[PDB]
Amino acid sequence: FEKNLKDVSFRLGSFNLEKVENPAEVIRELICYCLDTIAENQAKNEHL
Amino acid sequence: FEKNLKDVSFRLGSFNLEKVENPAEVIRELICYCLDTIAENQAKNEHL
Amino acid sequence: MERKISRIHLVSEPSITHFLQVSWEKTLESGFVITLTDGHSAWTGTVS
Amino acid sequence: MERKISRIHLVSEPSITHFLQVSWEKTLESGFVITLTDGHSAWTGTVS
Repeated sequence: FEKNLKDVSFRLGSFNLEKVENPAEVIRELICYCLDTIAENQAKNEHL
Repeated sequence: FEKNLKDVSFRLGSFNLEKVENPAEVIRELICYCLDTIAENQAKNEHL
Repeated sequence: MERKISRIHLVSEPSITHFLQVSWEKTLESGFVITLTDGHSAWTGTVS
Repeated sequence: MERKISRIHLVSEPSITHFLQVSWEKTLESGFVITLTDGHSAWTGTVS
């Protein structure tokens, strides 16, 4: 990518080869983290 | 899915699944649903 | 209809699990759409 | 495991901004990883 904010017209940062072993590992991890945080949010909803 | 009781195992109903490809779009929809429900639960949290 | 964030972890494979996007008829004994996805393939389904 | 919800969008699929909570290691200003997801294979990378 390139960060495209004003006065920022350069390549922002650099990275190594960004990959994981399992195609769905990051997707399923995201889904489970979303489940955890919605559980926390609903628990605090009921408490408050 | 299964159903066992009273000293004998047995076979409950089942899903006659239908294969529809393009998991990318449906995964995007699912994760968007996750994020949106987390956001609404957090809004309820702060309002409460 | 209604999607539900529920991952029944499939013993046959971890990369795919039946997320809930149930489109329930008059009863859950009747057919409804369940979509399980992989990231490389997806599958809907209905119950007989 | 410092993961924050700042989403990414595809170059091959600019229509869909893939809703991905970015995951990097620790204190991104001392090593920052933008997480990847093309809908088909989500990738968490490494940097130096």
